[PDB]
Amino acid sequence: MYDAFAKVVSQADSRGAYISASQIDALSAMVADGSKRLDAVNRITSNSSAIVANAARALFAEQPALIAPGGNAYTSRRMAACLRDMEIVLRYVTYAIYSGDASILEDRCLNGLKETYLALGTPGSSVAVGIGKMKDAAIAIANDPNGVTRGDCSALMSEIGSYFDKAAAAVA
Amino acid sequence: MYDAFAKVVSQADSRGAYISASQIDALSAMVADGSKRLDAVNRITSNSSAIVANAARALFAEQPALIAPGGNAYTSRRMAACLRDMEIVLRYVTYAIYSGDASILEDRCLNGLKETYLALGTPGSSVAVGIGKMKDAAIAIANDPNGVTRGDCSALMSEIGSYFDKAAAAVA
Amino acid sequence: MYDAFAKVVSQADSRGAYISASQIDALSAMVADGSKRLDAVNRITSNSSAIVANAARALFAEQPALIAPGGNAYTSRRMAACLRDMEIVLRYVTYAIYSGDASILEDRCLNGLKETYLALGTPGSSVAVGIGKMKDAAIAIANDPNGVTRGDCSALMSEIGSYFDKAAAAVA
Amino acid sequence: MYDAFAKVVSQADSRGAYISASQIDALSAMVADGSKRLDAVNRITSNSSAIVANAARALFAEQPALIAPGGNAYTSRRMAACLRDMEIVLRYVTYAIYSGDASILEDRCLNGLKETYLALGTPGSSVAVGIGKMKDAAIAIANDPNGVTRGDCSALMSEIGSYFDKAAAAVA
Amino acid sequence: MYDAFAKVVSQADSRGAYISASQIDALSAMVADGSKRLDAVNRITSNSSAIVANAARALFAEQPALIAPGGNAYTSRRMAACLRDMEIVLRYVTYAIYSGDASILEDRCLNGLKETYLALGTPGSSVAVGIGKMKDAAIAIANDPNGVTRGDCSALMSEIGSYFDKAAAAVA
Amino acid sequence: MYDAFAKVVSQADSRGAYISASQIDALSAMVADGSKRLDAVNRITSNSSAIVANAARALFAEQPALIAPGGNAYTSRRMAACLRDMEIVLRYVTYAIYSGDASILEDRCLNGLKETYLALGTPGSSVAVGIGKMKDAAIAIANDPNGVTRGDCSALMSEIGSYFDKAAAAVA
Amino acid sequence: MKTPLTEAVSAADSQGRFLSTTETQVAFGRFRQATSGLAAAKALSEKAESLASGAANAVYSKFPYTTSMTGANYASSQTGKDKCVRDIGYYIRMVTYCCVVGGTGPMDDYLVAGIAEINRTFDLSPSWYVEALKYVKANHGLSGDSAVEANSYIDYAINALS
Amino acid sequence: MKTPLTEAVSAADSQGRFLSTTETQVAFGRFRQATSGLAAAKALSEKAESLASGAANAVYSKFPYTTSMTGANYASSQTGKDKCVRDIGYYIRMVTYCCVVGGTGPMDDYLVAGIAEINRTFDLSPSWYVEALKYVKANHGLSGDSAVEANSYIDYAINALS
Amino acid sequence: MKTPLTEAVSAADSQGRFLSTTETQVAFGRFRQATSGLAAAKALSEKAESLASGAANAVYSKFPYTTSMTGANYASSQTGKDKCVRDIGYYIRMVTYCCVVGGTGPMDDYLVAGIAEINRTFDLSPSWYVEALKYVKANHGLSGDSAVEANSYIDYAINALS
Amino acid sequence: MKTPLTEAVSAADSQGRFLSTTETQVAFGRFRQATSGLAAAKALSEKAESLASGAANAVYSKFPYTTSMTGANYASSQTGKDKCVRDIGYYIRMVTYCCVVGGTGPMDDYLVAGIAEINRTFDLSPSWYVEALKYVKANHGLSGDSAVEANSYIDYAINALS
Amino acid sequence: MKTPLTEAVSAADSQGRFLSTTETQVAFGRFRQATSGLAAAKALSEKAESLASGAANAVYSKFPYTTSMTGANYASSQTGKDKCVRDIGYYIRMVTYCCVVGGTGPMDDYLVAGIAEINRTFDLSPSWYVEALKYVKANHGLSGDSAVEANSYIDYAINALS
Amino acid sequence: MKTPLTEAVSAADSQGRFLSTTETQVAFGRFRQATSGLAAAKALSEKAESLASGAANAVYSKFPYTTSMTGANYASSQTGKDKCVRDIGYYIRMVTYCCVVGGTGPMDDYLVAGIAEINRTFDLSPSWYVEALKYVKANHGLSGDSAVEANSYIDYAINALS
Ligand SMILES: *[C@@H](C)[C@H]1/C(=C/c2[nH]c(/C=C3N=C(/C=C4\NC(=O)C(CC)=C4C)C(C)=C\3CCC(=O)O)c(CCC(=O)O)c2C)NC(=O)[C@@H]1C
Repeated sequence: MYDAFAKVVSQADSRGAYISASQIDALSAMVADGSKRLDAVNRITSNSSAIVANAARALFAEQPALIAPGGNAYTSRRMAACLRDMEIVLRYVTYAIYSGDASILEDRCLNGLKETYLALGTPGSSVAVGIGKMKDAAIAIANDPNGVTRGDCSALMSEIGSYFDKAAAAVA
Repeated sequence: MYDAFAKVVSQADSRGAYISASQIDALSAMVADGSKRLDAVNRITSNSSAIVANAARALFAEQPALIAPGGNAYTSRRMAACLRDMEIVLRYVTYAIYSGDASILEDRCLNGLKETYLALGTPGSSVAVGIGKMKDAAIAIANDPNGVTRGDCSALMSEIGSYFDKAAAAVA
Repeated sequence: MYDAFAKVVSQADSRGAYISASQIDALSAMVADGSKRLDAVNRITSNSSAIVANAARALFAEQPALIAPGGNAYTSRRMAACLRDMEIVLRYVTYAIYSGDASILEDRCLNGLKETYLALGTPGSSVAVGIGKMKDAAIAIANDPNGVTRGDCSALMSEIGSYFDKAAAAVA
Repeated sequence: MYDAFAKVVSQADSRGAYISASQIDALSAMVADGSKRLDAVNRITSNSSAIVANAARALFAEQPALIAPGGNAYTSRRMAACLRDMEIVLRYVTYAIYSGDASILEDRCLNGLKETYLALGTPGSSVAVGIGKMKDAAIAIANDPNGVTRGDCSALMSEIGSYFDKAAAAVA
Repeated sequence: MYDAFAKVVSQADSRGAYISASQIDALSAMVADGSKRLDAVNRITSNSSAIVANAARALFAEQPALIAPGGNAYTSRRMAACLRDMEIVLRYVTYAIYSGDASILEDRCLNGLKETYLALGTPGSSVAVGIGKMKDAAIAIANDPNGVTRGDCSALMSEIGSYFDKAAAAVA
Repeated sequence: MYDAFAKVVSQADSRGAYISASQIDALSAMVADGSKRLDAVNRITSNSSAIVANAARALFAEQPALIAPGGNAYTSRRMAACLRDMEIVLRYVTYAIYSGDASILEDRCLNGLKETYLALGTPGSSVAVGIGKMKDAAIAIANDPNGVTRGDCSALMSEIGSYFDKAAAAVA
Repeated sequence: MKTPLTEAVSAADSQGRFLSTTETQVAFGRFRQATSGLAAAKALSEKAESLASGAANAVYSKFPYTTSMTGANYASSQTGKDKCVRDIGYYIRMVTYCCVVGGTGPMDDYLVAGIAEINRTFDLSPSWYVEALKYVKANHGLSGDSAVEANSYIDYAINALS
Repeated sequence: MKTPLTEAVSAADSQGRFLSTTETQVAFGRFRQATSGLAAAKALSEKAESLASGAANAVYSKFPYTTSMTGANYASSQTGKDKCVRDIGYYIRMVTYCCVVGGTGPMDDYLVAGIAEINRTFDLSPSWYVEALKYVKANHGLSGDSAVEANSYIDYAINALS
Repeated sequence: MKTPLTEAVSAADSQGRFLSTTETQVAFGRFRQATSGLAAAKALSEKAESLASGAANAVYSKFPYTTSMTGANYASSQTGKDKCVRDIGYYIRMVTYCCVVGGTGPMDDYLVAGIAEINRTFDLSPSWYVEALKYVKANHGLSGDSAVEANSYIDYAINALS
Repeated sequence: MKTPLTEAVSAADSQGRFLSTTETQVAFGRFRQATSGLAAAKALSEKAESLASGAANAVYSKFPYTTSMTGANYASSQTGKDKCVRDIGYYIRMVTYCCVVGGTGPMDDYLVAGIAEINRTFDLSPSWYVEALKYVKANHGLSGDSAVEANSYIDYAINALS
Repeated sequence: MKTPLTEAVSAADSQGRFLSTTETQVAFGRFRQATSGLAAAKALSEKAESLASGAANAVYSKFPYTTSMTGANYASSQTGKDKCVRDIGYYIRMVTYCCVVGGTGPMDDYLVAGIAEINRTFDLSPSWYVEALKYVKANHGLSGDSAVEANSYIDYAINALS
Repeated sequence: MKTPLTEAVSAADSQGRFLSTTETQVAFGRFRQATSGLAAAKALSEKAESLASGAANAVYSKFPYTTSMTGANYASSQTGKDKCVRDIGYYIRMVTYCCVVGGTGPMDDYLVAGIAEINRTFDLSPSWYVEALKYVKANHGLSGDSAVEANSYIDYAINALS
C-alpha cells in the first residue's frame, strides 16, 4: 500500500525526480490537519459496532427479501458473513482515512470483490446500500462539533466520503 | 455431499418449509428398502477387485489399441493408472448407492474428469465402455437371488444403474 | 528432462521399437565428440560471471532507456533481477550443451517465460539482445584454439549456437 | 484407542488365541446393556454446559483464591481456559462411556496432563475437585429414573464413576 | 515481551492493584528522558556495522586461536556466523534500550544461547569478551557530547551497560 | 557425508595442512583398487533381495520366538517393517563400500537406531544376528572367484566386513 | 451436510476405502432411528405454529422486561414480537430437519454457526432462546424414541447457547 | 503484551532489522501521549471506587430486573451485587492500564480475550456492562487528551461487547 | 484400532464435539450387529482347526504343484505344510476378530497391511490364499447375518489379495 | 528420465549451480561405458526374438502348470502363450534401453513402476518373470563389460520382483 | 512501501483489528517528524547537484586510483565520472524520499535491495560509496532534527554497504 | 561434503534406492580423473609458498594503493601483508583439496560459503583476490588434465567473487 507521502515518492522515482516544493506544500497541508484526521479515525472507529449494526438493520428493513428464507442473508452463517463484510469495509475505509490514501482499501478489500459476489450470488447493489448507510453515519459522528476543539473539517469529510463512495462503486 | 434425507432438507430450507407429509412418505419408502440397499452395497463391494479386473480385461480385448505400444494404457505406469480409475469410479458409485444420492459421485469423482482425460489424451469413450462393463457385472452380482431373502430389488437396480450411467456419460 | 540418449529411447518405446543400428551409430558419433563437448561446457561455465557482466554492460550501452529512471532495469531490485535472468539463461543453456538436448532448457527455463515478461512489462526483445551477446562471448571462449588439443568443433559450436538462439527466440 | 471389543481382541492376538466363549458372554452382556449405556451418554452430554458451569461455580466458591487477582483462574483468558479444561475432561469421559474403555480418555486427555499443570502452575488438586463435582452431577443426571424405561443401571454407574475417578486421579 | 510501561502493568495486575503513584513517577521519568534514550538508540544503531567489525577485529587480535585453522571462527562459514552472532546481540540490546526492558533480549536472544554454544563447541567466554567490546564502543558513541544538545545521560548509559552485561553474563 | 577422499581433506583442513604423504600416494592405492570395489558393490547390490530374504528366513528359523504370536516380527505389518530394516541396513552398507567411508552408514542409518528399537520393543540383539547373516552372504557373493579377473580382494572384504560389523554393533 | 450416512462415506473416502460392514452398521442404526425420527418431524411440523407462539409467550413471562423495554432488540413492539416468534419457529424447523437426517447437521449449517455473532450484534440474549427451547421440550407432546431424539437436538441448541 | 513500543520492536524483529527513524517516530508519538495518559490513569484510580459503585447503580436503574430475578447470574443478592461492582472495577482498572502503556494491550490480555466465553457460561449480559461503561465515560471527569485517550479504551471495550 | 465405535469417537474428537444422536445411531447399529457377529466368532473358533486343515487340502488340490515342487515357499515338505495351515488359521482367526469388533480393523492391523511385501519376499502366491478363503466361505456352516458378516470379511481379504 | 547425465544436471539444477568438474567426471564415466552399452543394446535387439521365445519355454519347463491350468492368467492357451512371450519381450527391450542410456531409467518409467499392481490384478506370478529373466541373463551371448552392464539391469528387474 | 503509517496499518490489518490509540500515537510521531523531514528533503534537493559533484570529487581524492586505472568500473573516462556522479545523485535522492515518508522504505525498495549484486557484478567498491556518503553528511548544511533524520538514512546506507 | 561419490550416493539415497550402473559410471569417471587430480594437488602444494607470495606481489602491483593506504584492511603494514599472503594461501590450499576429491565441495564448505559477508565486513575487495587467482593460474606450471581441472576450481572461485 501507499500512504499519502509514499504515493508522491513512487510517482517521483519513476521520473527520477525530487519531490517538488509544490508537492511538499500539499503534504504540509495534510500534516497541519493531522489532529483532525486522527479525531475522525478515532470517532468512526469508536462507533464501529453501532455503525455496522444500525446500517445492517436499516438495510434488511428496506430489503426484506435479503433475510427471507432462501435470501442471501438468510441462515446464521450467511447473516454473520454479511455483518462481517460490512465491518470489513468500514475497517478498510478507516485505514484509508488514517493513511490519506486509497491504496489499502483498493488493494486488500475492493480488488475482485464484485466478482466474488457475482460467483456467490450476493447482490452487490444491496451491499452498496449498506456501505452508503455506514458512510452517512460515519461522517455524522466524525463531524459532530460537540466534544472537540472547534474548527473546520470540511476537506477531511469530503475525503472520507470519497473512500466510502469508492467502496460502494466497486460493488454497485 | 448429501444423502437422500439431507437433499430433501436442503431443498426445504431454501423455501423456509417444513418437509411435507408427502416427502416423508417418500423417505419412509427408502428406509423400508434399506436392507436391500445395504445387501447391494455389500455384494458389489465384496466383488470389487474381480469387477475391475474382468471389466478391464474385456475392455483391452475389445480395444487392443489401448495396450499396443504407444497406446494410452501401455507401460506399467499407465496400465496401473487405468486400473486405479476403474476402481475409483466403482468406489464412488458404491458411495452413491449407499447414501442414496449422486452428489458424492458428481462432486468428488466426476467433476472435471472429462477435462482431465481430454488434456491427458486419455480416450473418455473407452473409459465409458469400461464403466458400462462394470455396471453390468455389478447389477448381476447385486441382484443374484442366491443366498439372500427373496424380494423385489428392481427399483434399487434401476437406481444403481443410473449412477454407473452418470459416470459413463460424464466422460464418454 | 532428456539427454540425447534418453530422447532416442522415448521415441522408440512409443513405437514399441528397438533402437536401430543406425540410431546407435549416431549416438556413437556423439560419444566420440564427448571430450570436445565437455571442454565447451567447462570453458563457458568457467567464464560465466564475465559473460553475464560484459553482455549486460553492452546491452545497457546500446539501450540506455533500460536504465534511465522508470526503465525496466532501473532500481537495484530490477537491475539485480535482470542480471539474474541473464545468469539463469546461460546456466540452462550450458545444461543443454552438456546433455546434448534442449529439453532441460525448454521445460525449466523458457516455457512460459515470454508470458512472464509480458505480464511484467519486461521488453523481451531486449532480453533477446542480451542473450545474443552471451552467445557470441560463449562460442568465442569455447572455440578458442589456445590451450586445447587442436581439432574441429564447428558442428559443436553450431549446436551450442542453436540453444542460445532457441532461448532468444522464446523471449523475443 | 480401543473400545471394549477391540481391547479383548488385542489381548487375544498377542497370545495367538481365539476369543473364549466366556469373553464372548462378557461382551454379550455389555451389548445387552447397550441402550442403557447410550441413554447415559445422551443424558450427560445433553447437560454438558450446565454440568461444567455448575461445577466451576461451586469450585470457585470453595476456593476463592482461584479467582482472586493473581489466582490461576483470574483474568478472562485463564478463566476461559479453565472452563475449557472442565469441558474437555467431561467430553473425553463421555467418549470412554460410549466406547466402554478408558483408552480414549487416557491417551488423548490424561496423558501428560499432570505434568502440563505442574509446569503452568495450575493447581492439579483443584482440577480434581472440579472433576469430582462433575462426576456427582453427571451420575445423578444419568441415573435419573424419570423419563426412561425403568431398569437397573448400577453396573454402568460404577463404570462411569470409574472414568471420572481416573481423570481426577491423574491430576490430583 | 514487555516494555517498561507494560512490565509495571503486569506486576500491578497480579495483585489486582492500580499502579502506585510512585510507579507512575518512575515511568514518567523514562518519558521525560525519552529524547535522550532515542538519541542513544539512533547513534548505536547508526554505527552498528562499525561496532561489530571493530569489536570482532579486536577479539581475533587478542585471541588468535579463534581464527587459526581448526578454530571455531576459522572458515568463511564460521566467521560469517560469528559476525552474525555479534550483530544479533547488538540488535537485541538496542531493542532493550528502546523498550526500557530486558525481556526482548532475554526471551528472543539469550534464552538457550549458552546451551547452543556448549553443544556447538563455540567458546561462550570469547563471545562474552566480544560483547564487552561492543558495549564499550556503543556507550562511547551514545555518550559523545558532540552534535547533540548538551545534557546528562549517565543514568541511561548505566542502563545500556546493564543490557550488554546481561548478554555477556549469559554466555560467559 | 564424507567419501574416503573427503574424509582426508577434512582432517587436513582442521590442521590447515596440505594433503600428507601417508594420505597421498595412499588414496592413489584406493583408486587403484577402485574396479574391485565396484565389483563388490555391484555383486552385493545385484543380489540384495535374495540376501535380505535368505538372512531373514535363517534368523526366524533360528529364533522362532520372533514370529510366534506376540513376537516382534509377528503380524504382517511388523514382518514387513523387519524386512524393510534389513534392506535398509544392507542398502546403507553398500553406500559405505562405494564411498569408502562409514559416515553415510553412521549418520543416516545407525544414529539413534538402538534407541528407536528400545522405544519400540524391537530386540536389537536379534537385528544384529540378521545383519551378521547378511554380512556373511554379502562377502561370499562379493568375493566369489567365478566370473571375474582373479586377484586379491582381502583388504576390501575386511573393509566390507567392518561396515557390517559397525551396523550390528550399533544395535546389538 | 453431515448425517450418519455422509459421515460414514467421508470417513471411508478420506482413507480411500470401499465401504465395509462398519458402514453397514451405521446405516442399520440410521434406518432404525429414521421411523421415529420422521414421526417426530411430522408431529412437530403440525404443532409448529402453536409451539412457536406458545414458546414466545413463555419467554415474555419469564423475562417480562422484553415486552416493555424500548429497543429494536426487544419484543415491546409488534415488530419485535413477530421477529421473536419467527426466530423460535426457526429453531423448531431446524429440530425437525435434524430429525429427518438423524443428526445436528442442519441445525449447525443453518442456525448454530454464526449464532453468537448475531446475538452479539443485535443485542439478543441467549437466555431468551434457552427458555423458548425449554418450553418446546415441555410442550411438543412427543413420546418414546421420537421424544428422545427431538430433545437431543433441542438440548444441543441449549448447550450451544450456554 | 502489545504497546506501541513492543509492536515497533516486534515489526523490526520479524524483519531481522535494526530500529530506524520509523521506530523513533513511534516512540516520540508514545512519549507525547504518555503524560496525559498517566494523568488519566491517576485520576481514574482516585475515583475508581466511586465510579464502580455509581456504574453498578446505573446498571440496576437501566435493568431493574437484575436486582429482582432469582439466579446466581443476577445482582438480586448482596453476593451478586458485590460480583457486579467487582466486575466493573476490573473494567475501570483495565482502562488505567491501557492509559499507562498507550494501547488496548492490557485490556486484551487480561479481560477481552475470553470475555465472550465467560458471559455465555455465566449467563451475564454484555449489555449490562455497556451501560456501566457509558456511566464511567460520563462521570470520570477527565478532559483534553486524558479524556480522549481514556474514552478510546472504554469505547474499545463497548465495541468488544457489541 | 478401527471399530464402528472408535471411528464414531474419532470423528467427533477431530471436530472437538460431544457425541450426538448421530453417534447413538452408530452404536445401535453396532449393538444390532454384535449378536450375530459374536455368534459367528464363536462358531468359527470351534471349527477353526477343521476349516484350516480342510482349506489347506483344497489349496493342495487346486494347485497340486504346491506339494510337488521343492522350495521353502512350497508345501512339499512337512515344515511347508505346517506353515501353510498356520497361515490359513491366521486368516480364520482374523475373521473371528473382525466379527468381534464389527469391522476390518483387526484384519488390517494384523494381516493385510504389509501382506504384499510378505508374499513378494517369500515367493508366496496370493491365489493360494484366495483358494483357501473360498473353501472357508463354502464350509463354515454359518447362516443369516452371521454368514453375511463373516463372508464380508473373507471377501475383504480376497479383495486385498487381488 | 534418469540417466547419469540428467541426474548430474538435476542435482546441479536443484542447487541453482553451474556444472563443474564433478559433472564432467560423471560424463567421462558415461562416455567410456557407452561404447560397451551401445554394443550390448545392438546385440540384444538381434537375439530378442529367440531369447523371448526361449525364455518363455524355460518358464513353462520350470512351471509346467502354467500351460495346463485353465485361466486367462495362464499360458494354457495360444493367446496366453502370446501374452507371455510379449511380456518377456518387453523386459528385454527395456534392458536394451537401459544399456542405451546407462541407467535403470527406461525400465523404471515404462515397466517397474506399477508392475506390482499389474501382477496383482491379473494374477501373474513374479516368479514366472524372475525365471524368464534368469534365462535371458544366461543366454544373451554377451561378453565382458557388455554382459556385466546388461546383467545389472536384468538383476535390477529381478530384485524388483522379489 | 514501508512508512510509519503503512506499518501501523499493516500491523493492525494482520490482526484483523481496527486502529486504536496505539496507531494514533504512531501518526502523531509521524506528524511531529514530518515538518523537519520535509524541510530536509527540500534543502537537499536544492543542493543535490553540488553535493553529488562534491562527493564524487571527495571519492576521487580519497581513492585516486579510481581516476587512473583503466576499466569500465572506474572513473578514468568521462563516461565513468558521469556514472559515478549519477550514482551518488541516486543516493542523495533516496535520502530525500526517506525524509518525505519518514523511513528507510524508499531507499530499500529502490536502492538497497539488490545493491550487493550490482556491486559484485560490475566490480564497484562499497567503500567508494561510503566515502561519498560521508561527504554528503559533512556538507548538506542541515541542522537540528532535519540533520539527525537525514543522517539516519545516510548512516543506514553506510551500514548496508559495510 | 560434495564430491562425485557423495553426490551419487545422495541422489540414490533421496530416492531410497540401491546403487546402479549409473553410479558405477560416476565412480569410474572419478577414478580415471583422480590420477590427474592427485598429481595437481601434489604439484600445487609443492609450489604453494612460492605461488602465494608471487600472487600477493601481483595484487600489490595491480592495486598499488593496497600497500600505501593506511587502514586495517590494507597491506601497508607487515601485518596486512601477512594476512594477505595467508588468505591467498587459503585459496591455493582449497584448490588442492578440490583436486583431491574431484569437486568444488571443499572450497564451498570452507571458503566460498560466507565469503561475501567476510569481504563486506572487513572492507576487502573481491577484485584483489581475482587478481591473485589469475596469477596462480598463470604460474602453477601444470599441464594436461591436471591443469584443466585445477583451473576449473580457480575459475570457480573467480566466478564466486564476481
Ligand atoms: C572444441 C571445443 C575445441 C577442442 C576440443 C578438443 N578437446 C580434445 C581432447 C580432450 N578434451 C578433454 C577435456 C577435459 N579433460 C579434463 O580433464 C576436463 C576437466 C578436468 C575437461 C573438460 C580431454 C581429457 C581430452 C583428451 C586428452 C587431450 O587433452 O587431448 C580434442 C582432441 C580430439 C578428442 O576428441 O579427444 C579436441 C579437438 N579442440 C579444438 O581445437 C577446439 C578449440
